[PDB]
Amino acid sequence: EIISSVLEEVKRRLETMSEDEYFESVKALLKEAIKELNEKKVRVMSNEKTLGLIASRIEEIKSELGDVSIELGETVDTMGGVIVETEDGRIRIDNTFEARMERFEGEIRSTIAKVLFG
Amino acid sequence: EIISSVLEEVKRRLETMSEDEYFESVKALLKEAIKELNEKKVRVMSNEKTLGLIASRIEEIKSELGDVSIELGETVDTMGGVIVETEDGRIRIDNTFEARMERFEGEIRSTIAKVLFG
Repeated sequence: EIISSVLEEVKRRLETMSEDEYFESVKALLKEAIKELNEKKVRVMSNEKTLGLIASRIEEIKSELGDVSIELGETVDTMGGVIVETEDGRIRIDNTFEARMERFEGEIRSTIAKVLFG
Repeated sequence: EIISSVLEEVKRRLETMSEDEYFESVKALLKEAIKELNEKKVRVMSNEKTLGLIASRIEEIKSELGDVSIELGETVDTMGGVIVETEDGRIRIDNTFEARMERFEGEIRSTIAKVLFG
C-alpha cells in the first residue's frame, strides 16, 4: 500500500529527528488545527512523547498562538502529529501523520501519473 | 528507500494496465524525449513488450508525433517507459519509469514535508 510505504519514510526521518525539529512539526500542526476550529479552549491528544513536549514548552506555543488554552487529553498510538478537539469533544481535527498522509494520498498519485504519462 | 517504494506502486499499476493505456504512456514519453532531442531520426530502447508495441503501432505514433523515424535498439531491463537516442548514439534521454521516478523524487519529499511541517 502506498500510504503505508510513504509513512515508512516518515518513520525513518523521525528516527534521527531532534526534539527541536520535531517540535516545529508539533507547533505547525497544532496551529493549523487550532486555527480551523477557531475556539478558545481545546484538548490535544497525541503519543506520550508529544504531549510531554507540549506540556514542557507551552509558553513557546502561547507566544505563537495567544488566544488558546490547551488541556492535554489521553495518549494515543500515533507516530506523531496531534489530534485537537473542542473542550466539549464535539468537533475533532485529526492532524496525526497517519491521517495527514491519507489526505495527501492524491499528491502521491499525481506524481505517479507524472511518471507514467508526463 | 522512497524511490523503490513508489516504484512498487507503479509496478502494481502495470500488473493490470491495458495495452491502450500503457501505449498512451509510451507515446507521451517518446514525444517528450523526441521534442528535447529535436532530431528527425532516433533509436529507442526499452523492454521487449514496449519495443514490440512501438513496432506494431508505428503508424499511430507517426499520426500523433509527426514525421519521426524510429529504429528499435537493444532491449533493457526496465519496468517501462523508453530510452531515446540520436541515431549516432551521442545523446540519450532516459525516460524509463525508474529514471523518471528518481527525477520526481523531489515531489514525493515535498508531500512528506507537508505531512510533517504543514
